[PDB]
Amino acid sequence: AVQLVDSGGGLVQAGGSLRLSCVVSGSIFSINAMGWYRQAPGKQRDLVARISGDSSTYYIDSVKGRFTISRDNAANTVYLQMNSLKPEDTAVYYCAARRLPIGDYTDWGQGTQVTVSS
Amino acid sequence: WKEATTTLFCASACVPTDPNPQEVVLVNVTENFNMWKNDMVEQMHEDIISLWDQSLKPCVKLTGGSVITQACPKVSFEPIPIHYCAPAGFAILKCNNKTFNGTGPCTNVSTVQCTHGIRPVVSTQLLLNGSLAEEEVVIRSVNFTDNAKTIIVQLNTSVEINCTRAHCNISRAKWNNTLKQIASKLREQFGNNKTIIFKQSSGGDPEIVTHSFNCGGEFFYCNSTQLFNSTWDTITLPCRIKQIINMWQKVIRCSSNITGLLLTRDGNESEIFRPGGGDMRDNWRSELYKYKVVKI
Ligand SMILES: *[C@@H]1O[C@H](CO)[C@@H](O)[C@H](O)[C@H]1NC(C)=O
Ligand SMILES: *[C@@H]1O[C@H](CO)[C@@H](O)[C@H](O)[C@H]1NC(C)=O
Ligand SMILES: *[C@@H]1O[C@H](CO)[C@@H](O)[C@H](O)[C@H]1NC(C)=O
Ligand SMILES: *[C@@H]1O[C@H](CO)[C@@H](O)[C@H](O)[C@H]1NC(C)=O
Ligand SMILES: *[C@@H]1O[C@H](CO)[C@@H](O)[C@H](O)[C@H]1NC(C)=O
Ligand SMILES: *[C@@H]1O[C@H](CO)[C@@H](O)[C@H](O)[C@H]1NC(C)=O
Ligand SMILES: *[C@@H]1O[C@H](CO)[C@@H](O)[C@H](O)[C@H]1NC(C)=O
Ligand SMILES: *[C@@H]1O[C@H](CO)[C@@H](O)[C@H](O)[C@H]1NC(C)=O
Ligand SMILES: *[C@@H]1O[C@H](CO)[C@@H](O)[C@H](O)[C@H]1NC(C)=O
Repeated sequence: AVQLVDSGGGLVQAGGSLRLSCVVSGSIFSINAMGWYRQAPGKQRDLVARISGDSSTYYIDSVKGRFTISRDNAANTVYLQMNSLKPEDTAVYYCAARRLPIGDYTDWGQGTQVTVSS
Repeated sequence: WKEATTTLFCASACVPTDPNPQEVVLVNVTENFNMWKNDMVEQMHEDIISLWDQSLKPCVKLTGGSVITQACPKVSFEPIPIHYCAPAGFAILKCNNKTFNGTGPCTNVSTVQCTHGIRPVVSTQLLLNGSLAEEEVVIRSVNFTDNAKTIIVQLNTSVEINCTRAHCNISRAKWNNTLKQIASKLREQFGNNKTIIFKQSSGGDPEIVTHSFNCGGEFFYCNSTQLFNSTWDTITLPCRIKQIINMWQKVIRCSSNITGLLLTRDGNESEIFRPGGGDMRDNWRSELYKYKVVKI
């Protein structure tokens, strides 16, 4: 199987930057796409960003220009750099990975809390 | 006789079976089924993930402190029917009500040692090469009042989808009649005067807003917008072939039967429905709904 660990979330102020890390371990050589979902208490999930095996990416319109997803091969990590953070970014973020060639994600992390004040 | 979870074995690695099976209806017996808490779905999801991982195993080489992408013979034929079979001390109950909604008591229940030949087909939005429903179209959900809970649709007339490389082809007449059937079935559960609206998926990631599948060893993503643009000569769906690349390792035509759908409801006087789901446990659950495992 696969184990994902989310980290990086915390308290920052509006206009600050954060760097969430998703560390990957186990039978990881079948992952063809990872991503970041976020959920705030009382709302539905939100796929905010995703990277594929061919290094193509997707971002929702709310984060286009402020967020960047990238891959660290030497560390088996996936980074989500969050810039120009807004109060509307406060939620629990989970990293996810897909081990099937298509469909929704198959593996999920424990989540990390991102909060920002104004 | 009680409900239980256990590891079924498989049959066609897997063990031989069916030189002559035997179905047996248990007379005067009604049994409660719940397709949404059926651990057979979890077992089959795990088995399919392991199937894909094993199919990818020969494309890697363990040289030095890493795994490298290698040879990879492309045409790796995946879908052959498998049967899940109860081990000693267990038995698989099978519902036979042709309009069973999956959650409730089946009055006509038979007993089997193995399920039917299930085709593990990985696809999104559309359910292909699956089983058909007798007489009527069936819709199934844990809670129709609860939107974002996936809606599994089983047709009775399959629709031919002929794809080549890169597009797919569906007849407008057959699909029109199919959509009319689905619309009436949804009117039954959501309101008679309520109007049904079919619109494109409400996501964003092009990996989930399309109908994706495996067509002859290559993976196709097809824009299915022409199918969900209705309110209640030949449709050519544009497609792109995407190459699956495993992130962490170091450096054409096919015809199918559309037999089902996966929908999600919005959330007025109307109801909007959009192709959704994505989770393959609902793909397998669309076929394992009429089964359950019990301990004797
Ligand atoms: C099934 O129900 C009928 C009711 O008419 C009963 O007469 C019959 O004995 C039942 N079958 C068995 C095997 O008990
Ligand atoms: C119960 O289902 C079996 C399997 O299709 C069928 O042969 C039988 O006629 C059914 N019984 C009733 C009463 O519908
Ligand atoms: C399925 O049909 C049975 C038979 O009436 C019913 O008891 C059950 O509530 C139905 N399931 C639903 C409505 O989710
Ligand atoms: C398929 O089911 C619908 C009910 O939704 C019915 O009107 C139609 O006649 C059925 N088709 C066939 C070929 O039996
Ligand atoms: C279905 O969801 C509604 C809320 O939309 C709730 O009131 C109802 O109790 C739910 N029913 C079941 C069986 O979960
Ligand atoms: C697919 O091909 C079969 C025969 O090859 C034909 O009967 C069917 O109408 C075709 N469907 C489309 C959409 O072209
Ligand atoms: C297709 O369905 C529409 C309703 O959405 C209907 O008006 C039209 O007559 C149908 N076409 C055929 C050929 O049945
Ligand atoms: C599909 O085509 C329609 C119309 O050209 C367009 O609005 C939609 O964005 C397309 N979807 C994809 C996934 O290409
Ligand atoms: C459906 O089955 C046909 C033949 O049985 C096969 O050629 C086709 O690839 C299958 N489609 C999928 C999506 O597996």
